[PDB]
Amino acid sequence: SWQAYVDTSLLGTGKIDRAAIVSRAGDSVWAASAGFNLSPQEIQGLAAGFQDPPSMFGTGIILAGQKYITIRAEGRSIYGKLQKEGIICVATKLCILVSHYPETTLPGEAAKITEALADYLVGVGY
Repeated sequence: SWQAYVDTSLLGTGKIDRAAIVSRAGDSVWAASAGFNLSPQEIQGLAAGFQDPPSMFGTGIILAGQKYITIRAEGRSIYGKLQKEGIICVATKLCILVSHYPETTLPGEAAKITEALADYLVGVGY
């Protein structure tokens, strides 16, 4: 199930404290952790971001009512920071993985985990 990807594969690592999985088309949310509510408008915004990554630097990344400062934006990867926490968004063929990390995990760690899960899902065909 998609929820198992959130709970077991991302939260279960101890490095990512909130997560969601959403449609690449920005039409729906397939799975999400407790409290981490992404609105239709937010997922539509994030989905549009992957289609024009440089634009994300001007807008920032708005998810769960929070605006993060964009530090990376390319066709597959949109990363942000807010103080010592941050957010890693990675697009697959059919979805976008969204991972939040706390101050205690290296940004490289959350990125590596989330990018790897994305690569897995691409290899599987998603």
